[PDB]
Amino acid sequence: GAMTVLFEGCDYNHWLITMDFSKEETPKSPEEMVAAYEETCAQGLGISVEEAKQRMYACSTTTYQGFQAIMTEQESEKFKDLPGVVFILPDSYIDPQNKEYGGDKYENGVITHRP
Amino acid sequence: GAMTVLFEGCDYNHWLITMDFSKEETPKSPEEMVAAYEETCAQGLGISVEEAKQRMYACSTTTYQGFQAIMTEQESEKFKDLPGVVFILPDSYIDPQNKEYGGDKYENGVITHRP
Amino acid sequence: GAMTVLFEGCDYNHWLITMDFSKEETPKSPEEMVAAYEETCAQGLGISVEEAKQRMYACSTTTYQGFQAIMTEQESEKFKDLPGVVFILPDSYIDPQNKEYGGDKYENGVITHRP
Amino acid sequence: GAMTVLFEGCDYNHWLITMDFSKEETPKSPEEMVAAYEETCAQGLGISVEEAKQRMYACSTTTYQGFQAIMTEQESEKFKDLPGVVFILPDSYIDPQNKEYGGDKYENGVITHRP
Repeated sequence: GAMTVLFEGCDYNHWLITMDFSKEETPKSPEEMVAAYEETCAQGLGISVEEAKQRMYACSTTTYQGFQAIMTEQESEKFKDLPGVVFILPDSYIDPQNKEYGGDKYENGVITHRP
Repeated sequence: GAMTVLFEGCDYNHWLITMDFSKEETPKSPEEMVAAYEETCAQGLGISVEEAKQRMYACSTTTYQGFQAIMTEQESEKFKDLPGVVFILPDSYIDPQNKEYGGDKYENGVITHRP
Repeated sequence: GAMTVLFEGCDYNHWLITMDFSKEETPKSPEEMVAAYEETCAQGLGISVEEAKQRMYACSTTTYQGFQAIMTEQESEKFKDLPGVVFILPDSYIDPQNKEYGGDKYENGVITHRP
Repeated sequence: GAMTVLFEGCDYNHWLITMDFSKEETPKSPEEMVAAYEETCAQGLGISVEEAKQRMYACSTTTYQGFQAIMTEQESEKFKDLPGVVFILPDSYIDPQNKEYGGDKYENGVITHRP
């Protein structure tokens, strides 16, 4: 109808994607793991690798093995079909008070390790 | 991937649909509003009125004017195009401890006023 | 842990609250219904009617009988034991692409009948 | 009021909790990581180990390093303060048609590997 209010659930725009490197014949190096995050981000979002790098803002190869990127919830669903993907999940603050996500910083294709 | 775990959020299978009867020139009676709930539920789900009456579990013509039925989110979306529909919303327990929804109980057309 | 990522579900900051006036002796005028919305909003937020008027942004006395205000989930929860409150639900757009909520527009007590 | 229906978002009772074993000079064996899952579960739920093992239904030391257990959202929030916890999130089906969670099956200390 003209007055219809259809419920619209809230959504998420920060997403964490983990990957499975445990079955590799030869274990990937940390930089090889990050290269694979970049390629998977581009494959899932369907953009250039340079474009995918500007969407990513953090990743880890230690505490966990995954990356974090700005994307819509609809975009996050595109990763369900990809090889090696484990968790697709909204990112949440490790420091809610300071509004900081966890992992190492990833900015402009450059990794900054964080303790 | 084979072990992908996609977070989609949880699903709702109980839906409240409220109706606007404020614009018709002839004000409807209680049983006339309930008859309109049944026909709206049938039209929106694409099923017979006899079947829609089995899906419905509560309604009101006093506290509110609307009805509640078991359906999926994909099904409830289709009510957005029907005349007179106001709110389409996941239903919630009036009495969470006893897992009770609000409104009058509706049992295949037999209606019991909630104390 | 210092690297714990606790899931933070998404939330809602626009809330629709409907009212039951069916039981009352003499049916309320539209202006009386709107005054009831302001008193209820003030009580649920724990503030004055003057302050609550600034939080409201829409209401209806026809299509539905309720008001809409900006508030958090924790604030919306405080309406649950107020007299005559029926539904407490997140507000959603009647026109999603244009980001417009439904009902009549409400700005500090001045209502604009939305055609 | 007696008719108030407060929008209850849907609640989660299946939770995934991952762990950080990356700091240890000598990495933990699979059996040591599983034993650490049981100890974390008991400590986070505030229950005995035997009671905690009853709540657990799946885990991994390979694809990911974590366990999944029945618990309320209020209970999972308590793991945010335990050492070595990384993710706390609601579990989701790897196969939505069969309603099966991922990871190896855990039944009270018995692990059945599932590919």
